[PDB]
Amino acid sequence: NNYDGDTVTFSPTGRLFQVEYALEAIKQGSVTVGLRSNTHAVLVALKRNADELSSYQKKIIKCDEHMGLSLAGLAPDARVLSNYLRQQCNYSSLVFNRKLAVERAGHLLCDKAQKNTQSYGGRPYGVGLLIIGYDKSGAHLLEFQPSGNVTELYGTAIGARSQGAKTYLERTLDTFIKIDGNPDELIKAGVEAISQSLRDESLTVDNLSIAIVGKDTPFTIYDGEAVAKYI
Amino acid sequence: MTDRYSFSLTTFSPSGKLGQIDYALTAVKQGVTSLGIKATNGVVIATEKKSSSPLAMSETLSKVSLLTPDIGAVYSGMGPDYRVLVDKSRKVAHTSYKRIYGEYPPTKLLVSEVAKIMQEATQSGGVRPFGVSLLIAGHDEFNGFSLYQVDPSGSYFPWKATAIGKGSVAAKTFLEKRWNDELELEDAIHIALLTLKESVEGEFNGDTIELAIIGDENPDLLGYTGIPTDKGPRFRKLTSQEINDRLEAL
Amino acid sequence: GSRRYDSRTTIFSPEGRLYQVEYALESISHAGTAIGIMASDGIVLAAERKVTSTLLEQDTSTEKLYKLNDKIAVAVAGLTADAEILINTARIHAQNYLKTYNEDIPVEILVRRLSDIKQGYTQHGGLRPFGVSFIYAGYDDRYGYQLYTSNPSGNYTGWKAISVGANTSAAQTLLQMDYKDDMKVDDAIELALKTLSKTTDSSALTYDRLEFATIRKGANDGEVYQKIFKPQEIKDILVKTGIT
Amino acid sequence: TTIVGVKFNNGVVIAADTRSTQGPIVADKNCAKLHRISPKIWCAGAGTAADTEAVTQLIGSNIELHSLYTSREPRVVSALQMLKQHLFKYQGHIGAYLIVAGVDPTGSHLFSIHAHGSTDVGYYLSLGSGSLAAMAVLESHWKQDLTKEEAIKLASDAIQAGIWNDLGSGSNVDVCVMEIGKDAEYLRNYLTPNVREEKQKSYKFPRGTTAVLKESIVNICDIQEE
Amino acid sequence: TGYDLSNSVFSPDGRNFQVEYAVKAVENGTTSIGIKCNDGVVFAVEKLITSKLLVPQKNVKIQVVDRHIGCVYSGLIPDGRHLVNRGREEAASFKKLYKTPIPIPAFADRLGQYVQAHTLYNSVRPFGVSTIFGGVDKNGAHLYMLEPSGSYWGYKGAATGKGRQSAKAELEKLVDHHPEGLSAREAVKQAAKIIYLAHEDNKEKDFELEISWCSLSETNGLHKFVKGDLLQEAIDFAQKEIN
Amino acid sequence: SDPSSINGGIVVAMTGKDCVAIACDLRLGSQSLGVSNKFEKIFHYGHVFLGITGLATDVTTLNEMFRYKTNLYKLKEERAIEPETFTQLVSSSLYERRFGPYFVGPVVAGINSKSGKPFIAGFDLIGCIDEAKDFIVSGTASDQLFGMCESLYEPNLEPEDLFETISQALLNAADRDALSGWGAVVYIIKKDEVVKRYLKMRQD
Amino acid sequence: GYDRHITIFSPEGRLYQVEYAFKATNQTNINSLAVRGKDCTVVISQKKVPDKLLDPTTVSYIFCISRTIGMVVNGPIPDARNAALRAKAEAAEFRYKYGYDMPCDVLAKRMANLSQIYTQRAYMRPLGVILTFVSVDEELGPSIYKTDPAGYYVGYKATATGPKQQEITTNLENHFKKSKIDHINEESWEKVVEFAITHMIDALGTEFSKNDLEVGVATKDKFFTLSAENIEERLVAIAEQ
Amino acid sequence: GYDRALSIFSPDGHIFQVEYALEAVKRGTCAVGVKGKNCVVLGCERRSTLKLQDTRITPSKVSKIDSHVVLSFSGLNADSRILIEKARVEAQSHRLTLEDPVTVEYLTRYVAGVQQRYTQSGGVRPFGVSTLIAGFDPRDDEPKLYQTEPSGIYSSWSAQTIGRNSKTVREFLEKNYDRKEPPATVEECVKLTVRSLLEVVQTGAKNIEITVVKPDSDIVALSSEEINQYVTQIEQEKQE
Ligand SMILES: [Cl-]
Ligand SMILES: [Mg+2]
Ligand SMILES: [Mg+2]
Ligand SMILES: [Mg+2]
Repeated sequence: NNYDGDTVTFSPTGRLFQVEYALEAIKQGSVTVGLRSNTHAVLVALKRNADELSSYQKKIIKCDEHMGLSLAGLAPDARVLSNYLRQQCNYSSLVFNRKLAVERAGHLLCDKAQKNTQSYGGRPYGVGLLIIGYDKSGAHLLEFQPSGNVTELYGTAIGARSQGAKTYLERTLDTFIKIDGNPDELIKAGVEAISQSLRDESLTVDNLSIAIVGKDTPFTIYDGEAVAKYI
Repeated sequence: MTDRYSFSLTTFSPSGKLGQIDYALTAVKQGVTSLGIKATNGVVIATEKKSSSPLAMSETLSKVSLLTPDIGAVYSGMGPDYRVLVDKSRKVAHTSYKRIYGEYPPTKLLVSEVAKIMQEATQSGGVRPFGVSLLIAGHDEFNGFSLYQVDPSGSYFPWKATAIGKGSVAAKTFLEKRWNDELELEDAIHIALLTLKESVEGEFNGDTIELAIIGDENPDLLGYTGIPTDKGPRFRKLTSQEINDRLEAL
Repeated sequence: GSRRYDSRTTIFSPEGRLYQVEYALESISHAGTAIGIMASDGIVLAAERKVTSTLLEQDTSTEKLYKLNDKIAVAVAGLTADAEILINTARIHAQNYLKTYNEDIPVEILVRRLSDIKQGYTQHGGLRPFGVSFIYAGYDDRYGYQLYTSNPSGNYTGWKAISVGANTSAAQTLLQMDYKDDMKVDDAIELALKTLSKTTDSSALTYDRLEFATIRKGANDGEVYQKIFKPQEIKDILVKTGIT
Repeated sequence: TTIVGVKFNNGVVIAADTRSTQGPIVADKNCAKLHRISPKIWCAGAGTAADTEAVTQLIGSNIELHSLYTSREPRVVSALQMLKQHLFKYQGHIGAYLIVAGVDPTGSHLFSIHAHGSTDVGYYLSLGSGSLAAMAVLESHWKQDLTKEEAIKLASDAIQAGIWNDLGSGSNVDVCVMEIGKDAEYLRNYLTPNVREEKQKSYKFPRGTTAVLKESIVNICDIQEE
Repeated sequence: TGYDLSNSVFSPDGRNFQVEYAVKAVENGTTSIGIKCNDGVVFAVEKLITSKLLVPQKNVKIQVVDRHIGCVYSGLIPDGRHLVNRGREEAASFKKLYKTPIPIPAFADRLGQYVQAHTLYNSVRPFGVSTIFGGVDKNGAHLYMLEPSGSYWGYKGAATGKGRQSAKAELEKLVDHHPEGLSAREAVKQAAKIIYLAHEDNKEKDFELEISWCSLSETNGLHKFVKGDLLQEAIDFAQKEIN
Repeated sequence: SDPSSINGGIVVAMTGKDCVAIACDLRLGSQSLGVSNKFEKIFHYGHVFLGITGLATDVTTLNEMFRYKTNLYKLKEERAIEPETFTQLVSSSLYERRFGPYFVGPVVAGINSKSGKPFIAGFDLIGCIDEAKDFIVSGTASDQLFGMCESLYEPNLEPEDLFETISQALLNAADRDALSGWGAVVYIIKKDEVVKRYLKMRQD
Repeated sequence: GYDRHITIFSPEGRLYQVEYAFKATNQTNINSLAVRGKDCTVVISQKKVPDKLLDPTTVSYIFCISRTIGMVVNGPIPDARNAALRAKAEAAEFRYKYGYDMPCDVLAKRMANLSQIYTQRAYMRPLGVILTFVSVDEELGPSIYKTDPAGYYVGYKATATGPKQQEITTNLENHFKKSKIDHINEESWEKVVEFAITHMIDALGTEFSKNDLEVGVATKDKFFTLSAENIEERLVAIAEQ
Repeated sequence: GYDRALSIFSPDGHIFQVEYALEAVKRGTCAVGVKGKNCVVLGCERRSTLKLQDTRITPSKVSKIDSHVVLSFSGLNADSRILIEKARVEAQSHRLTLEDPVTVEYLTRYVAGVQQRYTQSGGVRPFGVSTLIAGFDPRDDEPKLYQTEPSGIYSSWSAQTIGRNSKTVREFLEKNYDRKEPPATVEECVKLTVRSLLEVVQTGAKNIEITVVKPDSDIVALSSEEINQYVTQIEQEKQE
């Protein structure tokens, strides 16, 4: 109200409204799902078009051979944060000959977002991210909020109508965590999860975007006729 | 962090007034009275030592300050602002003059440097004006004895005699009746003590009054002998006893 | 953060005016009147000190008329402290030019430089403008005797006769009435003092309330002399012209 | 250059010769090498003459401001600390070699200082090209508990040794005495043992001896009125 | 009014309202505690299980500084991480110049001065965390708690977050009933109980317990997390006391 | 190669009874090649006179610099600078270039307008002041000038006698220096009249 | 009304942010007192530990700035420690640059100048503290110099700070009106501490245990604080006459 | 440094500081540009509220940027000096690096670029100036006339006017200027330019300035009497 003019101002109840407004941009964004087993981790994303002449906005970005994310909210902010992750993954490989741990990648994203919430002149990031990866401790899934909060999960969803997919994953928890050594079935579970968030529209060949990383699987993105198999 | 106040805090209002300067002058008006009188063979500056507490040692608080051996200063208004201005004035006398010409600046040019500092606090980013008016008395070879007033705006004017602060309006009228161009230094001190008594409520003695002169060279205060051309400072602060001696002939 | 307290000194009004410039001009209209008159054989600068005192040391006092170099002088109307900042800058510019080209700076080049400095404070930096208007009286071998004025906007113009400060509307009408092109310095001295005598807000015009200066080729042969009048000399010229 | 410093009962004395040179040529025959840092802190300089003069005035200026800031009379240890840190920063490129002496509320002090920034304490010190000649005299006649009169005598004798035996030193002896509870007394040309004898001949010329091409009056006055 | 719109502005009371609003964010956070024992310190924190999809034991909250200091905080988690990052820089520079690991009181002031600096200007926001931290140095065990204002003191026991009143009362009983002191193993058990008891203010969702400790005898003065059998033993002791 | 002897030239100054004199040669050269016989090395700012020897570009630069500074001095002080004060200004200005100096040998001469006292001073390239009572010398024939002045000089010479002494000191010193000569000027300075005289000398 | 938020002049020529910083000074509800002996300077301050969970040994508002200078603070602890760290840094730098120990009055002036800057520069707020510096100066002898948020400072024969400063001030005034000297005419610092505690008891009308007080003592070449047991010995002597 | 964003968008998609800069141009004295078949003429209004002016030394309204290009303006006089100086520096820089003087279009594009920059840079306000830039490209005999404004947009014009009452003189030019047959001579072009100003000026005395630019760096300013002869001939034809 009187306390939402900038990110440097607490409200009388201790809230940061500019951060909360940045969180609101994610809720307007298109739905994207993340889930994992013990061998693989999967991203599924519903891409959004402007109209029938337009392309469908890309949602998934590769950060390294073993790591990548999906976005929901301001796309240019995802480009800035994913570029930073690419650099940090790269610094780890060049200097230490070491693949960057997914948990450490989450810590770095948290700290970068935090600086934009405590200083004058700046603004919070207006995007949410789902980071999947396979490192020395197996498969991982992270959820990033531009408040700075990063959380490690078995599965989750962000964007508009993400609550339907999140409840489905909460039911299926015991089933999909056991899908080891079967990439196709893990993606099926993710496609079935994101379907619980659709209304009026359904998953078409240029609508659906899928990514996977695992034990002997580099981070790869599937679009176009490569996802017709799962429709 | 970083100072993000890079804009002026003093600006013109629709009527053409610079509000912050006017308000600074109001702070000066509330300040304790100080005065200055110029004689043929000297200058006197004086003020009241308004002690904040009787447990305070008012000798440790100097309202009248030596700037150079031949230049002294007194103020009315905010004490802390004055103290830092004295520090800056002492330094600028060296950096912008003595380290260049090998001699102390003439009164008018040191006044000019202090004025410049006060002007900049009226235009620079993220600062308020100084809440003081200064009276600066001094002597130099080619200009003789002189007395200057410097205001928060940075404006300065030369005076034969004047007063600033609390009871300045009444004090200036008192000085107009008594001042002439034939006054000796002792006559000016006498008039200074008479003028200052009117604006003082409580005790009026050498311990509650601060008074200094710009007069003859004091070889006894030089600290060394052997150089004929060096004859000592013309600035001298009168002692408590010296003031009381002149209060009996009052 | 800090934005809250920013007055924004360098913005346009909806009408396309610069707020701070306009308000600075309002300030200058309360300053003592300064007049400049240009003749064929010299220039006159006359200016009124603001309500003085009998205890003011006049013979060592200077608030209106300042020397920039041996050929150029200025009359000030506005904040004296602001003026001295600009005056010192102008003195340095004149010396920079003399060092670079080994010739005295042409009057207009000095005027343009100071005016550009004033302009900058209206377009960038977020600082308040200088509350000063100048009358420049000067001589060079290209255009001869010249009069200019500059104001807080940084705009400058040339004049045969001009006033700044208080009552400029009344003063300019009186000058426009009695000024002629073939006029001489001694006639211009009289016009300047007569104009101040009629426009002044004081009861009478006396020597202790005036500053006076002439720039003459009344210097022995092809050279120019600046004369800042002493208090006694202002008293004499007041008697000569029949004002006291 | 020969400069010395000698401690005594109730203070300290410094002395110096008065010859400044440019290679083998004597530039000034009556040079002043005793400098004032503050009323009762004096120093003498050897080495690059402009550096000793400049570093003395800079520290002297800052010492004066410090004295005004603290409402205390300046201390020799302050002058020493400020001098050595300034000289160390410039890694010897400022060629100032100084003997610093004075009195202050703490007592009487005598130090020396070398261009690279190293300092020394002593009861007797010497610096410059004539320092070995001077130190020979000091090592022969110095004792503990010297009187004021004995210290002045010893100091000037040490400078004389430099004057007569070192080609870099000559002319006169300057002295400055700093006693506790007293004004420092600067004794310029305390000894004058090198006055030139009368010449055999006068070399005043008859008027009109020099051939002249042109004469003209130089205008030193400003542009005139009327 | 308007005194509460900008940081570093004194109100007519002499208060900094922006700092007081930061405290509200701290009071909104989960419960965290600290217990000073005979030869060390124990830290514990309540972790709310928002969903079944949270991987157990993975989202670690307690943070180590150097190798001998533990830090836990309640409020805005990112703000706490920013403070610990600074603390790690401070500890590194201290050890670089002075060789010895930073003493706990020395470390306390480093955090204190940094947090206090964020109350001096309107261009920055105060920290939205209260931090409980400490460890073992050459003079023994030390426990500290640091507020958004920059204020910190030494403690026998400390608590912050939504269930701080409950926790404080429990800590006060331990101080009274043990003037001679508490052992490190006892303090771990007691820390488990207090978090379980303080979870009544957050009873809607279930939680996960996280404990760490530094002890001269039990951990050689190094900060370690309580894991496996010793953690389960503390959970059992806690569950027995609430029933 | 040595910057102080590329162009050549000399300056000498002397005191007399209620007067001072300053003189210089007129040569500018490029080592062996004579380039100009009208390169005057004495300048004045009000009643204070300054001679400068050494690298000619620096001679010109410093004149322009001290004209600059004495003009600002006058505007602010409302009086002409005095010899004692100007001497300190020269010293200050030279020392500010301590580690990249002007390769010059300045000489100040003048009479204090208030005390009437005759004043002369000399400097090294880096600012050290030589305040002699008798005479000051500078330039590529400074050794020769020291020899002439030491024997020819006596105190309290009348203006017209001082002219002969300083003229003969310059002329004979210059004739023993390859890089000096090609004309000469002598200034005789009294409290309110200054006379300038060009001397006839050999042109080799 | 933004002239109340930053340090610019109000129409009355006042600085409200400075005035409100003076009010923050009394937020701790603690009173302090300082007096001078023949050879020493003593400062006492109330100690209040309201929480049983606190370690009482870490609760302090007296600071050892240098070997010779001590400082007691009236105001919140964050601003107190800010001022303490700076004073320590300034004192150490002074000794390095000028070769002798920073005098008490000079440090007070320096901290007062820093405070003055916060009243003139907008981006910096005043510190809500009053700083009382004590020492036995090698030139001036026993010294008390006190600084406030306005940038004001002065020397004192004796002084008091806190919510009940006036009661203590008047009590001290009345004693020095009797004795007609500028100090406590006593040889040992122990008896000067006893004088200080006695006159605080008289002025406030409250009794003190060993844990209710905090004491600092300055002698030639060192400033030190007393332990609880040292204070207890002081309290016992007061009660026994 | 002062970084405040003074030029920003409003809810309706307007940048008010740029639009208010145009209002300053509206207040400025009228300026007009007309190109003939082999010349360009720049006319300028002088407000007669200021007499006792020294016309020898007073800043003239038309400024040479190079020997072949000129610039006139309407709006803040002080602001225009900054644009003129920058343009003059760029003209010499272009000659130095390209070894060819600027084209009129290039010089216009530069000045317009400077104006645009001041509409999305922090801590600065837009120029309260619109300009008319005229001349001939090197070794070219085709007349050139361009206009710039505070926003930074620029374009070429057969004839154009800016400043106060420019709506009126543009009305005149739109009905009197034929594109198929532009003013064939210098006389015809100057006559049409003086005629256009007489719709707005007041007295045809010292209120009208005229500058003629021809190919190959041939630039001259007409005097009072020369312009007065055009003023005389125009009204004597009008009395009919
Ligand atoms: Cl300071
Ligand atoms: Mg020869
Ligand atoms: Mg030859
Ligand atoms: Mg402030």
